[PDB]
Amino acid sequence: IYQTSNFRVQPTESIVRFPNITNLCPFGEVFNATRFASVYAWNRKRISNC
Amino acid sequence: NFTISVTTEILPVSMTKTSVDCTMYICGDSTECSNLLLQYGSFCTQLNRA
Ligand SMILES: *[C@@H]1O[C@H](CO)[C@@H](O[C@@H]2O[C@H](CO)[C@@H](O)[C@H](O)[C@H]2NC(C)=O)[C@H](O)[C@H]1NC(C)=O
Ligand SMILES: *[C@@H]1O[C@H](CO)[C@@H](O)[C@H](O)[C@H]1NC(C)=O
Repeated sequence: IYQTSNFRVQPTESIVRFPNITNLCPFGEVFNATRFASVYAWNRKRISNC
Repeated sequence: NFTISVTTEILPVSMTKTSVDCTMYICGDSTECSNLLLQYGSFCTQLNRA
């Protein structure tokens, strides 16, 4: 008796599960805006649920 | 006068016939990991033989 490999069952399909929302995150104002505060006092942009 | 005293004597004779497979353990059933593991060489054949 020899042991060569393992009985491996390949997956059938590719389930994908992402939250069902379609709100675009505002990256445009973050990347480029009229004024950016300097290093001594920099801002926090909390991107949430988009 | 004499006495007869039964004495128990325990002796291990064998242990569990374990077995380890690389691609199941070394790789979390992935493909690139399999490529790298086959790149390393024939350690797995030695392990299985042992
Ligand atoms: C040898 O030893 C045995 C065990 O101690 C003796 O058998 C006992 O004898 C006494 C009386 O002589 C009894 O009251 C016990 O019930 C016996 N025990 C058993 C388990 O049989 C035996 O008599 C001794 N022999 C001699 C020649 O002294
Ligand atoms: C940043 O530039 C993009 C490029 O067109 C623009 O769509 C976006 O409105 C700009 N963001 C601003 C002006 O805050």
